[PDB]
Amino acid sequence: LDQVVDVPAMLEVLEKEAVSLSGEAQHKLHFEVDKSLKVLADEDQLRSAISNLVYNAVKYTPPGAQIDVRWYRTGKGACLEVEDKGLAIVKHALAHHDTHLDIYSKVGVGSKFSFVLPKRLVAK
Repeated sequence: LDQVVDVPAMLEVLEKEAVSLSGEAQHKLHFEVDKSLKVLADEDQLRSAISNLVYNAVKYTPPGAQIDVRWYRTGKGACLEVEDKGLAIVKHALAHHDTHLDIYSKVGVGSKFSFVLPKRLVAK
């Protein structure tokens, strides 16, 4: 509450951090970001939640693996997804924004880390 977090700007910085972290592993990082979507949130907690999801996917996918990061509007609020083909800080950061970390796996196909922030936190 009480502060608008520019997630698009956050995600642009996080992209460079993720390519830097990947280094010569040359992960194919892909960011689909609604640049108009900002949220009312605690910047420190939200940066930590999103950053740790992206770093984790870089560390647990083989070199050259494809990683999709998405930031978009649902009907129910703002959705962050990290999908491929140190979660305590994520869980608690999200809990302070009244949301849960969701994890979906299709075994043998890939996994998706995602969360939806409540719609009262969408900024206009």
